[PDB]
Amino acid sequence: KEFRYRGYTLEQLMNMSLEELAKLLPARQRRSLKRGLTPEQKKLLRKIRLAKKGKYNKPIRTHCRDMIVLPEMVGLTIYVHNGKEFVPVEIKPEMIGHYLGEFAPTRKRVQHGAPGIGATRSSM
Amino acid sequence: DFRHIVRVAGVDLDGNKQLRWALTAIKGVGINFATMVCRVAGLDPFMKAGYLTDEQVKKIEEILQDPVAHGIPRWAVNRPKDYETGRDLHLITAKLDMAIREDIMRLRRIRAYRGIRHELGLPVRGQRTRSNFRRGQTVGV
RNA sequence: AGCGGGGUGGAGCAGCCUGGUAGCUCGUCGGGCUCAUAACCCGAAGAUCGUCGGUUCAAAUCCGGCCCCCGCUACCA
RNA sequence: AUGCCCCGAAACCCCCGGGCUACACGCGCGCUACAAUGGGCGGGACAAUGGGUGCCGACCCCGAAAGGGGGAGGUAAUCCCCUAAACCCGCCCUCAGUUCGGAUCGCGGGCUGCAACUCGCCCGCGUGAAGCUGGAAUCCCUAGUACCCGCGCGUCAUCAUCGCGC
Ligand code: MET
Ligand SMILES: [Mg+2]
Ligand SMILES: [Mg+2]
Ligand SMILES: [Mg+2]
Ligand SMILES: [Mg+2]
Ligand SMILES: [Mg+2]
Repeated sequence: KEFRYRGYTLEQLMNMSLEELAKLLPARQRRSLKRGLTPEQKKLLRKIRLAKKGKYNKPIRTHCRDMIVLPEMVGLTIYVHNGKEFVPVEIKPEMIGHYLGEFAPTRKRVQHGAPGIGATRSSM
Repeated sequence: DFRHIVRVAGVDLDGNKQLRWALTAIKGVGINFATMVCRVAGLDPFMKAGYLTDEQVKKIEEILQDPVAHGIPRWAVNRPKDYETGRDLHLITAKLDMAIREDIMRLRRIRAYRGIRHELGLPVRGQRTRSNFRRGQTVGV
């Protein structure tokens, strides 16, 4: 019942170089990592590593909806902007390889009301 | 010799069809993969399925168990780079169905966007929904 | 309590005597035609048949007891 | 371009993230089909208009494909895009929701870009929805015209079921 990503445990994924990890992700993530990180993602990664070291005991909030979830981010809680607010996301091991924005929906679910005037030919 | 019904891997096959088309009744085997397995097994793809012998059926099922080990390219299987073991696998029947169900369940557990779309029964791959994809009854004004 | 009658889409009848769709008018929803509304034309939803059995290859109704309803009469505590 | 009225430390000027892409439903214009006046596999034929230096790229090598690494010539009647499809020949299927149809979904591989989840395009294997010719109504067209078949340019870093042309 333990977690394995390609036959590797979480600890094995922890002790992997960034280039080595990219060979296990899908094509899109591998290309994105091969081209390097944007400066904003660099700042976010610095904050995450600082929090892991035992410092920065504050909520982590970000605008970087296109950041790829990495194995070293497992166990934290991140607040991703959805357009008007930061929603909390609890990172689980099975989230490796996905963008952050996948967990912060931007639109509200639709519940339809009664059709109005002009909705049909006879109602105009 | 001729048998009007032949059972392969738990599926009954027509005996009057060509082998390449007879094998497509198995869920998880298309026309191309069937031709590949027929050529690997050293059988004429155009032979009637009703002339098979027991050893040939055994060979075909063995090939279907582990196709990669028998010379089929790694890019022709229907589940390469498995999520758990990391190997290249080919699945048929029930195992295929439960693998797909497990993938969708994994998507749903983490509350990903595609998981919500699967739950609500809405298009997943970015289609527009204002005009088409209508399945219901007209509402009156 | 006795006698007679029938229960058929949301409404009103065919449908049983002569067995082969559950059919006919109104109604609800949608579309046509017109610059537009009314009139007019078209399509769809809606009664698995109100329970069992006998008949029949085939009916509900042909018949039978049950479900309740309707009408007339009897009925002096 | 411009009169009047308004805002004039915001209704002006920048940056980040969202939306214009939502979805019980009504409608317009189209594409793909409902198969033999066909589907698949191998082989054989014949164009025109246009465009190219922030670009078109022959030719060689690697890869199953999408693609990748070098790179002649071209500021162009000189080099390149550029050996079209419908059509013809041979074999399989024989009236069936099928060897018809290819919507929907799973896994994997790529390109453009500062960025691909919301929300891009391409490739391999798998899966296999409605649809068996369409009521009342209603549209276009008189000759190289209508029908059928592909191609070029515009938009354009990437993206054509569109517009204008051949
Ligand atoms: C009237 O006669 C009366 N007493 C009859 C019986 S009452 C239950
Ligand atoms: Mg009217
Ligand atoms: Mg729009
Ligand atoms: Mg086909
Ligand atoms: Mg996307
Ligand atoms: Mg047919």
